[PDB]
Amino acid sequence: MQRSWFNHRLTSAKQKSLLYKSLADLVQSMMDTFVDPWLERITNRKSIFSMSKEDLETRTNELGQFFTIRTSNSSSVPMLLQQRLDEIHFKGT
Amino acid sequence: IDPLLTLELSGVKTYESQEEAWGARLYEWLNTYQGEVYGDPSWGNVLPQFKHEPTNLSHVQIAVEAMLLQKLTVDLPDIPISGLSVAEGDAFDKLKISIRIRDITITQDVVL
Amino acid sequence: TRQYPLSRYDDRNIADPILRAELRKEVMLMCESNDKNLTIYYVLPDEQYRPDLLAYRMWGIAELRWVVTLAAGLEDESQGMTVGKKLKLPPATWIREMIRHFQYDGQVIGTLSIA
Amino acid sequence: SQYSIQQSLGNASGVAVSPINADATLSTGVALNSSLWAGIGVFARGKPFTVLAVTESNYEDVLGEPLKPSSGSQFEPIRHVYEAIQQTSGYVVRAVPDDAKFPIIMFDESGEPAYSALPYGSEIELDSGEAFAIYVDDGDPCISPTRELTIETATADSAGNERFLLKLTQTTSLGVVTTLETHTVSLAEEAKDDMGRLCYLPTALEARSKYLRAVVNEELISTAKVTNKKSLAFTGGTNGDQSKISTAAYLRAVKVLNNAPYMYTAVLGLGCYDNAAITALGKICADRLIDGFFDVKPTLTYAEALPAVEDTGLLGTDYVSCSVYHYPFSCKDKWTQSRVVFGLSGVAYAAKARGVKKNSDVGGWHYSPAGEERAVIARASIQPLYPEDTPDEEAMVKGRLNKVSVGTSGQMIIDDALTCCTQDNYLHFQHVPSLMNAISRFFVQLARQMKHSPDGITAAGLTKGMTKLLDRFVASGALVAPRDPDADGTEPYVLKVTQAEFDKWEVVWACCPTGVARRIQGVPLLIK
Amino acid sequence: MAPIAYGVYSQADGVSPYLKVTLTNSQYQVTGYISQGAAMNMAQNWEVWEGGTPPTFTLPVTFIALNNPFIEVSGAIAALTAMISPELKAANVGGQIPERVTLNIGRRINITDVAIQDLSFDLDAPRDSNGYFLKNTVNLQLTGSSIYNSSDIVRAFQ
Amino acid sequence: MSKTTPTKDSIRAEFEELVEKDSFWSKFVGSQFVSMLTLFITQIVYRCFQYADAALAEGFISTATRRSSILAAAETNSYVGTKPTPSSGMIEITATSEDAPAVIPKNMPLISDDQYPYMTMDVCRLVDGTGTVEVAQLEIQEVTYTVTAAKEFLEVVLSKALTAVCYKLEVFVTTDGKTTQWSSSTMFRLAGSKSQVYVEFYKPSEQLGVRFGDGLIGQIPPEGSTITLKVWCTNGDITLVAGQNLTPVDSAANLANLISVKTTTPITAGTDAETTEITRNRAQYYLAYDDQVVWGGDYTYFLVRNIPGLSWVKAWGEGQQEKLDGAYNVQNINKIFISGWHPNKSQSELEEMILAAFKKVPNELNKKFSYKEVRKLPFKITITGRISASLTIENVTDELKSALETKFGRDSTFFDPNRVGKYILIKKKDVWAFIETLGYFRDFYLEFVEWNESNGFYDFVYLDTENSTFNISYEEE
Repeated sequence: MQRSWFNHRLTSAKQKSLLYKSLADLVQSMMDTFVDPWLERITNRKSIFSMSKEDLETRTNELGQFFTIRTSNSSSVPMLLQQRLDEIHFKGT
Repeated sequence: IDPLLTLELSGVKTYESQEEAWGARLYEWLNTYQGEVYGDPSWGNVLPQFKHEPTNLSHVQIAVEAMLLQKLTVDLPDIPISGLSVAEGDAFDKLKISIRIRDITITQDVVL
Repeated sequence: TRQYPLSRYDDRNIADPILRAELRKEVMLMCESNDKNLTIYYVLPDEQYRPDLLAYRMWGIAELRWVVTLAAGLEDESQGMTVGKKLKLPPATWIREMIRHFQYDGQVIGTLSIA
Repeated sequence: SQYSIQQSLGNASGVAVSPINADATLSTGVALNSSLWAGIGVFARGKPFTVLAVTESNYEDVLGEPLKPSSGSQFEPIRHVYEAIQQTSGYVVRAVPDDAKFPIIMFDESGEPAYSALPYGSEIELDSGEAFAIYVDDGDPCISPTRELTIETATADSAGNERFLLKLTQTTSLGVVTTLETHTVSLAEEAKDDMGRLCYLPTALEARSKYLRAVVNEELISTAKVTNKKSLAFTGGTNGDQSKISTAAYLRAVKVLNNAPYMYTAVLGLGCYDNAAITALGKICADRLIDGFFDVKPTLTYAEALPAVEDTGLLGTDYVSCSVYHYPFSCKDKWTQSRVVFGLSGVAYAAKARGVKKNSDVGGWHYSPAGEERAVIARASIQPLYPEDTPDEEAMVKGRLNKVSVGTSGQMIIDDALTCCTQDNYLHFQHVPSLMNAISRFFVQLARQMKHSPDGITAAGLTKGMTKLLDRFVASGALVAPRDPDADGTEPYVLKVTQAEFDKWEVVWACCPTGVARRIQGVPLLIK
Repeated sequence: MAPIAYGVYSQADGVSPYLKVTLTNSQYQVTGYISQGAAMNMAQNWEVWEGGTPPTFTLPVTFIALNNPFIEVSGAIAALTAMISPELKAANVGGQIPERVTLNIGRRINITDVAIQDLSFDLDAPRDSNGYFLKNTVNLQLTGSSIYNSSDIVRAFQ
Repeated sequence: MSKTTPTKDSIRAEFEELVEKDSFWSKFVGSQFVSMLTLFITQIVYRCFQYADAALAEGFISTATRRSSILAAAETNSYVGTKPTPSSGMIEITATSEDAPAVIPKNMPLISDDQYPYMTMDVCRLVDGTGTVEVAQLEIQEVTYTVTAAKEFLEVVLSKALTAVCYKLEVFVTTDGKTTQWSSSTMFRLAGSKSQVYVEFYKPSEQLGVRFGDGLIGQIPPEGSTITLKVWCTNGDITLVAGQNLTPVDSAANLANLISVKTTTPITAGTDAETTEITRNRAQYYLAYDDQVVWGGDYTYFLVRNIPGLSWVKAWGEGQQEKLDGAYNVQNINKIFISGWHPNKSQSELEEMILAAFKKVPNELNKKFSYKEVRKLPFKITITGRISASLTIENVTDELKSALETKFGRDSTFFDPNRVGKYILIKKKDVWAFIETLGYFRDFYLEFVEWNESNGFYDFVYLDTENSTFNISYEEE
């Protein structure tokens, strides 16, 4: 999620160096593959609609499976939980 | 087989060849500018100060050389300075800074 | 020999993420407060990658990097922050004192009335 | 901005740094203009059969990198120059056998290229075809690195003459491309730049260009055109074999060094073992009144090295001002850490030069090439070739060679101060003949300075010059009181001047020098 | 480039650059002439040799208001008194120092860190129409920042 | 017990006081005369004393620090330390002229810019001027020895450099034009003349060499016969980067201009000499790899470690068969029945591999070993109950069947989880605990159908996952 990110605190000659780009892009790939998806999932968790699936069913089954609807409309799962949570004030009807 | 170089790669492993080793260390000091290194942006050569001054303002040249030498010394107390020389070239476009730790006489072509 | 590596500057000396969280909470409160004992200075173009660069120039320490990061609300140094934004820095000793209090006896925090 | 770093300089202004490569060299220094040496050697680059004023600034550059010691017997000269240039500069001459060939690229009328290679010294000619050609002359076979050229158009002259810019570069194996020049030139004979710089092709090549020389047809230059050619590499260049060098090349080098009108106070062997070359260098030293630093082959033990001096044939009163050395050891390579053997000639010359020029007014040649004031070498990992064999001092001094040993501090020390004078007279020392050589040289200089002058004042001028020279000598301490006051008293100098005819002022001068106790003896005695 | 300078800073004086004394810090530069009466001293303490003492310097400098007194005399003395005067209340209690300046002599002998411990002069010299001084002789007393070693000192000259 | 000797200043003091006995020479003390003679005698006794001390110290196995000392220890332990091995790899060969032969044989050297000899190991066939051959930094240094005497285990040692870089050795005993090859062989066994070769040897002068034995331990070459020693040497780890050109010499010196050698395939990953202490440790602990098998459990463990993929292996001796049978057997006398399972191998295959390992490991006396049949004993499980509606019955069935076959199925690893040569019976409690840990149950009850109990000797008990009854429902209203 960073392009040429090691292009700012590096002298230009060492930037155009042969092996420094190798180390830079290998570590950029490594972070891309094993740190960022956690950032994406936490950013999804920020938003009620953005949450990834794993997070959606995690929040679903934290309370229990008896409090949800077994639906395949995964896009609707966020809104369905939104109504299920905002209805608590009008759910005697 | 392919050998290696010293510019930010390696001269020697540690200080065995003393004076050339110190010259190497100073070389990777001087080949870096402000804002191009983490932690100590002031670390390295201070060309961004002493870039393009008039070549004939001897007062400003002596001031800048004195300040740069003192800060690089306090930066790296291991290597004190023996000889600094400023020598103009054939044209007004060429200056040379020659630094020797009593033997090394390593010189770089600067421009003002 | 007797040697241990450590440094008494890290705000993250407190191992609790939640405690670190309210710490950054009140420092943000103060920073975006308009208190006069704060610095008055705008943004520099190269601060996009290096927000702590200003901290180094005006203080010589990089401990203010998280301070400026929370002040600017940056998602990443790859992205930039607008040049000219109002930036405020309090005296460092004040932060040192508050964190010292908070990690020895940061218990009441809010207000002590009487023993 | 200050953040950008370039590699080559054109119109843009920036600060460049060295690229990230596998190998690099350096050479920096200023000329001496104090005392010089000369010698023949085989090296990398440089024109064959050519003299080169080598200093600390060009020692590693125009002479190329040091070669492998196991790559032939060409490592003695490179070691000698490496050890000598660190302190003194010289006028080294280099030649190669005819087997070496330099490459050339021809551009025809359309500008098409053709590659060729010719033996060094051969002259290329242009027939009806072959509009023009450019051949490399630096001596590099264009193999490590390679020479490439990029040519395209450029802005015209103030006269509107069409101009084209061409840039030369060297490309290493790893791909680093370092330019050497970038010049705008025109076919126009009277091509003048706005600076007033001439853009004519041959004049530009001979003046500003330093590695390539061009031959152009003067009848087809008008009809010639230009083309766009990028990174044109020379092929067919070859350094040839240097292990075997012809005596003809040896004598050609000898005679060109003789004819060379450049000052050099001494001559160095540079590891050559050709007997004829050694003798020629000895006679050069003799008839030029200088010092020589010859050496014998280290590979031979003492028993046969002792006769090796007259085997070479440099014993005699003619070769009185020269010294011959021997190095029966093997040290460690500075790069390949291998058993390497090379002479002590360059360091001996360096020690003599630094010792004599410790004094500032005129210098002192009365210094002995023995003791650790000068004879400290200690290169690396010294290994005796024949640990059991030991030199014989009396046979050695009779043979007029120079022997070596180790001092207390482990340094390598030359324990001799004698020349190659067969007779045991006072000429058989080392410093004293150098003393006469120096005084004679100074006398020659002053006589030539006063030369071609009307009579009647010549005698007075020569007397005053000699008197002040005597003053400088007694200040230097070289002139000392006579050993025997019975004949001449304590006054150590005498001078006369007489006349024969309209010319032929006959001047005669005798002096008392000093000594450094070459005869070495001692006896402590007891009292009980 | 460099900050403001005072004294005979420009070459317009037409005087040999070597004979000029120069002091420089992060924000101020003063240039003058090497006047007679200069001296220096280094020593040590013993009773058995105990230790050493930092270098000492006694430099009298003469200043002439040849053309512009405001920059050559008034500004010069102002910078000098600013440097010697310890600024320990500049609203920056986290780092206030009396400040040290760097000295250049003969354009080749440099003292990176030296403290202006004492200053004196006379103000009785004649003035101009505005009233700025024409001449002064300011004597200065200087101390090294530490007891410098032989390896520190001998290898610092040109 | 222990040894002691007084210090230098002491020995000087008592020496001078004892020489002070005669009045005519007693008072020379205090002079540089007596001090010089005293320091001389003290230095010589110092040499003899502490060098005997150093000798006795080096006499110990773990105290050896010198390369020669530790290699002598390794020779005494009949082990050789890991010598450096040059990197090997591929190099491109191009022809620069028609005169270049399309065939370049093995056994030719290649000279680098540092004249590092690059031996070729194949035949380079130039295809349209392009050829390839295996290249590695090696050289062959050849020496010879002449039989001085017919001494048993006659010593023939090499130089320090040869001892240092002796990567490989070849010994050719040539007699009057007849050459045989002799190698270095340890671990002598079997009566009679085991072989006609030499044996290894090392000398604390940092030298390696050979010993010519006599009798049934080798044979002495005749006097005057030659022994050629061809040593494959190298520089240790070798780095070969693509992008360089070689300089063939000797017979190929005239071929150098005709044939160009270009580095295209990188060659690296060579080895060097490791540290002295670790070499000593490796030598002193390598004896674990000795095939020292002393019990049937050792046999089973070694078979397991030698044959990958075994479900389990277990032997049962005469006593085990006796307790299996409950009565005396006239046949179960020194007889050991070995059983086992391998998913990819049949009983016949298992017996075949067992027998092959028995031949490969010649360590037995007065005991016979046979292969015992393995009897499969499947059993079914009937689980009955209901799950939450959030789950899918089909998916739960699939997952449970997969896990049960993995853990307690016919091809599970539970029989020998640690790969030590053990067989562990599958228990009803174990299976039910496994399914409980799986935790796809809400309210269920389990029954076991056709529980074929296994003796644990050779019967193969396992859960019949395929035929298991899964009355899974939903915990509905």
